[PDB]
Amino acid sequence: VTKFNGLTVLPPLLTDEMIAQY
Amino acid sequence: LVKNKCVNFNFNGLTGTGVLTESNKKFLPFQQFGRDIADTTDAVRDPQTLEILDITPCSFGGVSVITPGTNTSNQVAVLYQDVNCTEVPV
Amino acid sequence: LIANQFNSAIGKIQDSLSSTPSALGKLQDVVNQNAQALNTLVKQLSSNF
Ligand SMILES: *[C@@H]1O[C@H](CO)[C@@H](O[C@@H]2O[C@H](CO)[C@@H](O)[C@H](O)[C@H]2NC(C)=O)[C@H](O)[C@H]1NC(C)=O
Ligand SMILES: *[C@@H]1O[C@H](CO)[C@@H](O)[C@H](O)[C@H]1NC(C)=O
Ligand SMILES: *[C@@H]1O[C@H](CO)[C@@H](O)[C@H](O)[C@H]1NC(C)=O
Repeated sequence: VTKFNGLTVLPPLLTDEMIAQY
Repeated sequence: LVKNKCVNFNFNGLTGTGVLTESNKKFLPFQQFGRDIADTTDAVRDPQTLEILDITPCSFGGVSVITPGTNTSNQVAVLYQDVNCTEVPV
Repeated sequence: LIANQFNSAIGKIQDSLSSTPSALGKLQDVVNQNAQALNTLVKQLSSNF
């Protein structure tokens, strides 16, 4: 699986490390 | 020219706004200013001295107030989303 | 025999996922769809209306 004009992306609360740990 | 400081800039009519930094990409001798996939400028060749400057937008992001219940306490916290603390006080 | 079948089947998962570029087509489709949505949103700024 593969700058800002007022558009913001928010990080997932469960980061990729915690998702992987879950 | 000012680097690493958010400054309004105007290069040959670009009339952009954002912080200009030193860039690594090399333009062709005729290629004036860069661009992105979404057709938004993200580089410019300094017209006086020929060097490539990577422009990035002024830091913005939502500010959220992490507070407990007002009945429990009145002391609050503030999150400045997606920005480093160096430019927070501004 | 069941253990060998299960392990070799897992190796088959690994090989099929690596070789086939369309194994992750669903999540990649979701990511590409979000990217197209955002790119169209940005391009709409360039539009006169
Ligand atoms: C006029 O423009 C020229 C070319 O852009 C500048 O020439 C520079 O001169 C300095 C010394 O003054 C040299 O170190 C540079 O190598 C030259 N070239 C470049 C591309 O910067 C010149 O400085 C400009 N004059 C003024 C007064 O700004
Ligand atoms: C806050 O806590 C107090 C003390 O338990 C309670 O009386 C009050 O109703 C609470 N307020 C809310 C909005 O729940
Ligand atoms: C703040 O964080 C960014 C992103 O991690 C980092 O590159 C930068 O050096 C920091 N800012 C300053 C002014 O040091």
